[PDB]
Amino acid sequence: GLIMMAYQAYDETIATGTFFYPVPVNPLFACPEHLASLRGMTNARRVLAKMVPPIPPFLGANHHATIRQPVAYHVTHSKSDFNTLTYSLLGGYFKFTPISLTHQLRTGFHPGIAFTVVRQDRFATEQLLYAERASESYFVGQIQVHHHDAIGGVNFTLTQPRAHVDLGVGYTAVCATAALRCPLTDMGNTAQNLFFSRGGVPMLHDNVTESLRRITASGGRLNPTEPLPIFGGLRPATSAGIARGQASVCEFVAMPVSTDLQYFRTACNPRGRASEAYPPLCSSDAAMLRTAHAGETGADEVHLAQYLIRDASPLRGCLPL
Amino acid sequence: EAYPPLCSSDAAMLRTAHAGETGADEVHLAQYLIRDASPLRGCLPL
Amino acid sequence: HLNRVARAALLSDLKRRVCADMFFMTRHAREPRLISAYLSDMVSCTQPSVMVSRITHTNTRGRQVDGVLVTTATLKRQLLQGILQIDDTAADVPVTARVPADLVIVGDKLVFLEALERRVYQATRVAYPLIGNIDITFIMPMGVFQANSMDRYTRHAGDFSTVSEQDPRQFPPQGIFFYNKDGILTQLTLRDAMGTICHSSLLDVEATLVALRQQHLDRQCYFGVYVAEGTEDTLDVQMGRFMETWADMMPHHPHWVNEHLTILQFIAPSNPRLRFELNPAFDFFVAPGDVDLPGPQRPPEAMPTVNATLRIINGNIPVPLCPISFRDCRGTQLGLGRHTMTPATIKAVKDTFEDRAYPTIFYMLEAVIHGNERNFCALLRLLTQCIRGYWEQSHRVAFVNNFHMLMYITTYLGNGELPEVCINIYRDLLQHVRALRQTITDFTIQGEGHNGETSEALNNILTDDTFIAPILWDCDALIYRDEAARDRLPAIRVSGRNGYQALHFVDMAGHNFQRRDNVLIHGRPVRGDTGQAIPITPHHDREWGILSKIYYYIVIPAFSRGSCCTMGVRYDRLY
Amino acid sequence: ITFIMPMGVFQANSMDRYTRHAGDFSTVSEQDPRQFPPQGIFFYNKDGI
Amino acid sequence: HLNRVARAALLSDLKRRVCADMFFMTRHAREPRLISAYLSDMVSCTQPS
Repeated sequence: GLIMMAYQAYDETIATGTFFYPVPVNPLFACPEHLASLRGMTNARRVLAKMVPPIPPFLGANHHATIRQPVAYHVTHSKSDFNTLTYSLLGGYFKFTPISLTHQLRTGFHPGIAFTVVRQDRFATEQLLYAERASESYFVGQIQVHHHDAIGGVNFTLTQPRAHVDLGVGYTAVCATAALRCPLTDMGNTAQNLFFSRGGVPMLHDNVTESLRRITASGGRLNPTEPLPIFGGLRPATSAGIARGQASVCEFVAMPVSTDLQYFRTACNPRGRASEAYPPLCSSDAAMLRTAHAGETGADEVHLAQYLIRDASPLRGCLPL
Repeated sequence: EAYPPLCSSDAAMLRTAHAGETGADEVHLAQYLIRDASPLRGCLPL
Repeated sequence: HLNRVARAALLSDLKRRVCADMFFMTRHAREPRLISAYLSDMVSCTQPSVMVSRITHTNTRGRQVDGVLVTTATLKRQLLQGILQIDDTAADVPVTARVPADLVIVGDKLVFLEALERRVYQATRVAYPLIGNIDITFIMPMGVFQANSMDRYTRHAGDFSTVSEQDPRQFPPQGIFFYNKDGILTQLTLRDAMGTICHSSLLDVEATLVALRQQHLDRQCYFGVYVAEGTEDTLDVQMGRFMETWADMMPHHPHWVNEHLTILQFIAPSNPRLRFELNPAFDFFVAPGDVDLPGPQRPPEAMPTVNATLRIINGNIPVPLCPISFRDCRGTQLGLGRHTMTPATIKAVKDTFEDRAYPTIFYMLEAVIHGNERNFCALLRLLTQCIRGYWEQSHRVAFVNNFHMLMYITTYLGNGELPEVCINIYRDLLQHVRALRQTITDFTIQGEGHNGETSEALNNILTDDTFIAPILWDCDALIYRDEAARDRLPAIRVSGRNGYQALHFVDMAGHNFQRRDNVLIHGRPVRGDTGQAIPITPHHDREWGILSKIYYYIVIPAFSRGSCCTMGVRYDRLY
Repeated sequence: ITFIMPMGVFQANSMDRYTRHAGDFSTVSEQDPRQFPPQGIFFYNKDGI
Repeated sequence: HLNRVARAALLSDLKRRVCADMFFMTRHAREPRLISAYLSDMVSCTQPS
């Protein structure tokens, strides 16, 4: 096959399509104007191919091909530069297999997938209660004894019965969660592994699975044990004392990189639609987080693409830095 | 007389309109921040 | 009976009230007015009970108290130091008496304030209640991107500036920062993600297809989800009946076309494709029921089902979900110190692709030579004269369309035969192709080969021999394709019959323009004997396929911007 | 109570197209997307969103 | 008998408490509430006899 870069139609020295006939199979090389080189060209084919690219079915469907519609739309509708466009096309051209995504993450490359992490935390609670004055009528019975023989001597069992009645018209007593004191659970970073779980379908090559579990073992604090004890709960590998308390998991949920950031700045839903997990104070740059101590009462909200989210957790005026 | 509330014609000036560096921006190029002239001045926390 | 809308107002009021004061005692500890406000609101929110008494608990003066408040001694001292005031120390208590016990008037009611921990729950093995704890969960976004150019706004211009020519700030974020309970800096990085996304559970798609097949699926067009076979022809009448088949077989606009929708219109509730997006590795499409891939050229009618395929390119996700600005920022992140084009060669290349008066003599020469080294080895002078004459008449470079043409120019016609400007252009282009290959190489980690596949093939697509070039002049790429994989189940279809024969060195007597069998012209070897019993050898190395695929999928489509076309020749009239 | 709430007026005078500091809302584009007349207005809900 | 991990939590608690108030009389001299808070915590932390 051959490729010609530009289509000409008013070149009457050479007959149209006497050497070439257009046989375009690529979303990238879609040629709506070159189709007049093929015989039997009408207005219907042109007005129908100006919106839908002509691809033969016997040379690969668009859904079944590697190169698809979005990369063609990206390359045909980007106006920034040529170097940046070529490097963007190169960064698009990567596999999305677990081996591949592991390669780009441990390299440092950023794939086009956004995430959140969810973190279950526990805290000590002090409770505040006011009840009422005339809330309970509290009857007492009479004390009764019970002598029972024992190993060396006798056992006296003392029994007194009693009854309580809440003589309130409605809700008399109210308790409320009041204070935090020492947090028993850690606000650090431990990733939640899925390699503990079994029940899903395995993939075909067991050595690839073992290599993936080996890679997941590196770069974490809790990991599956190396002998892999069957018929058990698969408890995590032990260590000495976690430096300030019991760590909490971080489970990942994937989103597109195009996501409303102002949605997460309030109390939002982990699913993405209410039908509430409180986000803490956070930033995606080291500069804005250290800036976020209110320096010049400094509320650096967003600089270019890294972002800062102000604290929406109930722990607003607590936990000094 | 209808009392105008706190309002901005850019997302930047509204989200910095909590007096960040006690930041009272009025206009940057063409979009504007109008300070609150309603009676509900010290109320309705953000 | 405030009906539904005020019940939703009540919903939001409970939401903001639970978010408002859950740990108020340690929250507004430096503001004693709010603590008294919440506590007085708490005391004067409970309805009182029946005022039945004979003798009750009064203070020393005689005023009866209204209840008891119970907490722990820490909060006792915290409210007692500066928040509430002491009314008295002793109190009057019945006997069926002056007892020392503190009491505080709050608002309009007077209350005992008890922290009964010293007398009871001290030195005993019953756990004190009111220390129940909580179970709170935190949401924490990781890698979202400010898609709009509206959102890439600063506080001041050079807030976080550097010394590099490119500020390292264009890039999408990859890590998030927060504070520990001790206030130290803590970090989440995307390297922490193998515990969720790098498992085999990403491909558990079968049950969702079974559940989704139980829905009402309607008849849509069979253009982009249907694969046919070649009909063993001269490829002209094939695009013929393809043309009058494709001219009317769409009853509406195909759904995988409208990439022009923005973020909000795509995620709008009116979108019928919004419910068809489940997995980031999968595209879900309506498929013919019980029709094998590939099916015959005439599509059989069947009840339409749903089928899913793998998203090999991460850019196969729709551009409402992966914006063009994000991809351009990512390419800027890749191209910081890599090789770029000088303005002279880039203006020459854009001028020679946006030229519409391009002669077809170059096309004739590329067709007849057809990427054979033996053909180029005998046409040094003609190519030199043609390239020079086309160059110093409009300052446009030629023969850059074909990849089997320009490295030949550098290797043979590179000693100084051509003008020095053209050779630097070709050297810059090959340097950029090699820099792209080096960029692929540096972003993958070698030394781990699984199932016989190199890590270059495992990570990237342009370095995998399974994926091939759009146009093949030689059969070496097919040999590398069906030899390198050996676990990928191969199936090659060349216009009907399956497989190739790769018979080369065709001459005058048996040119056979109307040949319908699977003889394919691999090309005459130069440093070897053609023969007949000699097995077919590759013309070039494994890196030839890599460089060719990199060229055809980077240099041509990005510079042409989706304007160039691929087509077949008519040798029966060309020769 | 009723409120007045302006939507799309423009800083017509060239003297009115002044900033607080020169680049306060700056971008990576050669043309700053701040020259344009406004098309939308922002305010706060009763819960502050 | 809080085992090892809560002993390390207690470890870090002692770390931050020794770093927290070693010279609190001259540290929070302009804040009378913290002085009363530390003194009231100290006086009600020992058991009597």
